Amino acid sequence: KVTMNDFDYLKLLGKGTFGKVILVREKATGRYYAMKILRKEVIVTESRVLQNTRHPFLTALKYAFQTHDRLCFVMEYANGGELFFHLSRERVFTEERARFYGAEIVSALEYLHSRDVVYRDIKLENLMLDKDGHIKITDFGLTPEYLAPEVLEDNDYGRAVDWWGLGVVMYEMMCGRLPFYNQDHERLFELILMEEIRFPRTLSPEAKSLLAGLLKKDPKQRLGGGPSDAKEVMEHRFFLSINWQDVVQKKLLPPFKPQVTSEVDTRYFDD
Repeated sequence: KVTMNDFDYLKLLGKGTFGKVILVREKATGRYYAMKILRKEVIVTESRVLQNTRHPFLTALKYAFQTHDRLCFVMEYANGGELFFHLSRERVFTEERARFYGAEIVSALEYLHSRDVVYRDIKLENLMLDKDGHIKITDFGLTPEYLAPEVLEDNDYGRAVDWWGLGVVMYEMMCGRLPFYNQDHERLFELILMEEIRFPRTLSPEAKSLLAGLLKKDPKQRLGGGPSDAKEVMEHRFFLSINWQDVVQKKLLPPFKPQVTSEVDTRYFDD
């Protein structure tokens, strides 16, 4: 039976209209978890659902307990730093390195959509690497929001919004900047809805193929927006060199290995 006293506080990871995420250390073992603390006063589709959903690339919920005035979710913490971090230390990634990540993500999403669960939060800030270089889709923010257009026009969060998130994420990866990184900012609502996303000339025609498709404004048209869901994305020109079985098996080799001895190495815990 977990309890506040079973953990040591280290640092703040994130705050919010919902609560906050603390970086704590389970006092018994010594392992590190991220504790999501929710005001019972502020608040379902999050808990329970994500508690039993296990997956190589989805962060696992280690313990779940409640206080008399709050809800706590002690969850596993990747110690390979955050993708956003690494990406900025390189401006851009390789159409393969991207692809590596794009594939672990695609796997995570196929799983979730099979369980009839829409992630809603696939975005660069929610991505971290584990001690080995394998992606870990986290559930929180540690940047201009890029909601799917169907979310903007009809507050509609179906499967398709996960693919849009995918696309916007890979686009930043192979391009080093958001589709509309320079135009003001308050221009977003109108841009995302009615502006054609443009791609760098220096981009493999297949990669320009993927994005062009992960970013279709009509969910019905988007790549992965068809009844076949994740298959369209797994079976896209861009993803031929892929062993979708090797993915979920962590069989693939991360094209970059973070610099940490054991998961307990706490170096990527600063800036």
